[PDB]
Amino acid sequence: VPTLPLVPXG
Amino acid sequence: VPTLPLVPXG
Amino acid sequence: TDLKFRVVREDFADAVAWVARSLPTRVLAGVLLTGTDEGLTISGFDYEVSAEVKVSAEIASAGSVLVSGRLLSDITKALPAKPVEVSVEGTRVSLTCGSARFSLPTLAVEDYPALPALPEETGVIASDLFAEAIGQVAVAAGRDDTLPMLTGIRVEISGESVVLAATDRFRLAVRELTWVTTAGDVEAAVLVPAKTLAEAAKAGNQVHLALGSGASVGKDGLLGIRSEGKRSTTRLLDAEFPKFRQLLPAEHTAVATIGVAELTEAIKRVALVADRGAQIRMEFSDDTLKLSAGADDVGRAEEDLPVDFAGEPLTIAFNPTYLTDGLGSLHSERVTFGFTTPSRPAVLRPAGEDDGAGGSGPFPAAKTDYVYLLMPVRLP
Amino acid sequence: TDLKFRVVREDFADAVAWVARSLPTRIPVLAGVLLTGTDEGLTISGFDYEVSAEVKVSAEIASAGSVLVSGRLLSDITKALPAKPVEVSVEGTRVSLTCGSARFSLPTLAVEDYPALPALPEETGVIASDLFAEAIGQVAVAAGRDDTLPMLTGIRVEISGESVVLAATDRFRLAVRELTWVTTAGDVEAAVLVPAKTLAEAAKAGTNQVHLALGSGASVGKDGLLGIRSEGKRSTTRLLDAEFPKFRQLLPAEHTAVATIGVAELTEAIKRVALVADRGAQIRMEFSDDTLKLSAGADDVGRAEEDLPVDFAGEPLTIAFNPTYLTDGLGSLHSERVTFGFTTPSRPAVLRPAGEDGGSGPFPAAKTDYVYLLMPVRLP
Ligand code: NA
Repeated sequence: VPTLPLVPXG
Repeated sequence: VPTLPLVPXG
Repeated sequence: TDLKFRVVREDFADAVAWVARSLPTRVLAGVLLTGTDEGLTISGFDYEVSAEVKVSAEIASAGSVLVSGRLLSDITKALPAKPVEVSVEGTRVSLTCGSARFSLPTLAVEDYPALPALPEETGVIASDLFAEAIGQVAVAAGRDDTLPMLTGIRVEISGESVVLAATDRFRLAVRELTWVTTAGDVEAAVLVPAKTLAEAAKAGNQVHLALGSGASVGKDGLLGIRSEGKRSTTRLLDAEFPKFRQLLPAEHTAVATIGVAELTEAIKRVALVADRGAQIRMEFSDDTLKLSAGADDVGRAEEDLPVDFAGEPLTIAFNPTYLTDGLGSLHSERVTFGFTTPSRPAVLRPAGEDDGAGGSGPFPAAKTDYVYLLMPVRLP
Repeated sequence: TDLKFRVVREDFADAVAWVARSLPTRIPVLAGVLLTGTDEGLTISGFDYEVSAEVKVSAEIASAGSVLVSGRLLSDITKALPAKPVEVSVEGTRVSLTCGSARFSLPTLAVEDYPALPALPEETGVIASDLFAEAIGQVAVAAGRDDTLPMLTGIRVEISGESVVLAATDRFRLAVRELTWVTTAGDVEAAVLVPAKTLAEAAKAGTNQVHLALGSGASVGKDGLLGIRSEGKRSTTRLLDAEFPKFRQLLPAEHTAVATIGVAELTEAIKRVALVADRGAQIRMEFSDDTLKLSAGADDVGRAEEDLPVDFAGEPLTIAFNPTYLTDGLGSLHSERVTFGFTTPSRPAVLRPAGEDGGSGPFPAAKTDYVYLLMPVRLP
């Protein structure tokens, strides 16, 4: 369950 | 909080 | 031989939802699909309750299969407005309906108990009457299994006369009615699990009740219920019901008649401030009913209502929920209360058109087909 | 001076209900509701240091003053009052509330620790209320609901003159809604973070234009408060002091595949197939030619697949999603069709509303006011 590539955050 | 006079039961 | 049929989706989903309604919480999980000569039989069982429904269906291959109940129900509810083809292969059952396609695992039919035979038919009653009378008394049944005898609805039959009774020690509900006997007058009494029966009754043709005939009534220990295309059984309770009739007062020292809706709404209003909803106070005197509840830490409430009252002034208290349960089960425009002392049972009955007034009494009890008998609580 | 007034029941009950919304679950004085009768009418307010709500209602003030009363109890009482004028009178430590034949006596709470409402910041701009409710409803669905990551529990509000952009994310989806408002003060360039649960509730309650108060000049946000002003209503919300992640870079400039299909049909088909998905974990989407094949399943529960015609351009693609995140997004488009923008099975999918309406690609991102960006799940 990968996250959105939010930076930071994932 | 009495019960009804059921016999038996009250 | 592998089962395969087309069926109308509404008919199929309706049948499944009815059978799945009477399904155990946790192999008996599955419901049983069976294709025959006449059509498709759908059923479920858990040793306590059985339910079987027949539906029209173009059977394309005879057979039967055990499939997961809750799942089959959810799936059938969700299907589009197109016909449903079901087909059995190996340990999988396929279900297609338009664009959608389902493949469920089959369950081990080997261990699945056969449905019990329904007892011989005893009588027949109209559906709407049956639903009303069960609904009316079920509200008083006990719900606690440590006292099994209180978790049933008592069904006393005497010829064409049927008496229904239930109690939880705090209220007692009794409903008399008349039916048609199919196998000669009989005289017996059984005790049927309240929750089950109330569910059966809440589910328009006619209701055939089967308990056997002659002196073999209740000997199967089963209540059979049959309507068009629908068959069900319920294990009876062999617990001993208390003697209830002697609790119905022959006379009252005071009587009150008032509108049900007006009283119910005022009770629910006043009880908003009552501690734990433990009690509401009713003060009758002259031409007025004063309800009151609460204390000065949370808040007090009172409300006056015009009432048709006869007898000496009386202040009596009740559990507000038990009171509105009774009021809401009367199904009449007005209620007549029959009282004696503040610490003895109160009769609630549908008012007739004679009810309202004058006199000092005592007042003979009315004959009604329905009565709800409520124990007061003690005022502080 | 002792407060005393008469008020129309519906006006009173609505206003109290509205205030009691933003009232805290449990210092016990904070769940009090403040009634103040002025020369102009009745003010009803509530505050809990985080959120404040004040509503002004018409009333007949016989005697000016204020009183604090338990907010929940007052709301319950007012919802259940009969069709009669309400009369409220403070007499000592009690507040009396009469309505027709009903009389309530409630204890008064203590003011000595009851905090004054905060002043709203200066006005910043005005949005029509129906637009405000839609936009806020759209982005709020993506907000995080875990207080241990506070930055995620806000709605990001960025202001650039006449343009306003709302964003929210919980790391799995991102919702971005752009809109136009009419500025009231000077032209403004700032960004703020507002608790999403609060703001969505205020918007969902309704108004009939909404005045937003964030301040003006370069001092926007300095009060640390979002004010919302409406006809007769004033509320404040503590801003979140947390850095928001840089979301704009996640919006792809182009796609290697796009797909267009009816929202309603897709949503129905998703829900149907997901019935067999283990713990509702994932639904599989296979795009190819003019067909979308959905699938889901589990080893011991069963499999499902369903075909839907689709408008699809690009190379065949199989991508999987959390069914609920997916329908959450579909449900928040508010359009007939949806357009999906894809790259790979491991990268975010773009959901934008399509309107009524080729080649090999890549395909330029559509320009829309609203977008829902959804992260895929890994295929097993
Ligand atoms: Na009396």
